[PDB]
Amino acid sequence: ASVYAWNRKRISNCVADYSVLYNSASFSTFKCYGVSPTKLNDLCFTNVYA
Amino acid sequence: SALGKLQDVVNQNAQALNTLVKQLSSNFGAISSVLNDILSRLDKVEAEV
Repeated sequence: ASVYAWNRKRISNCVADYSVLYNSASFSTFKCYGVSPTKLNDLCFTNVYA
Repeated sequence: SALGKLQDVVNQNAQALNTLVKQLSSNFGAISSVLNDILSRLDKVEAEV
């Protein structure tokens, strides 16, 4: 999406392996602000919004 | 109401202990006051801060 009309996808009813994201050669930054990316696989969330 | 001295000494200690327990729920600027939230969410170098 554009910046002004930025797009939200709600994510629900799944298992997600965040290591598959974090280890991806694609990403130039992966900064996190209250969870460390190594710890994501130990957690479960009431909602996730991308 | 005659025993106000002794019942106040009991109340002061109960209020002191309940204040000390309720202060476990205070953040003091941490991301959570529950110590297991920090240790489950954050890796060592961030968690220590």
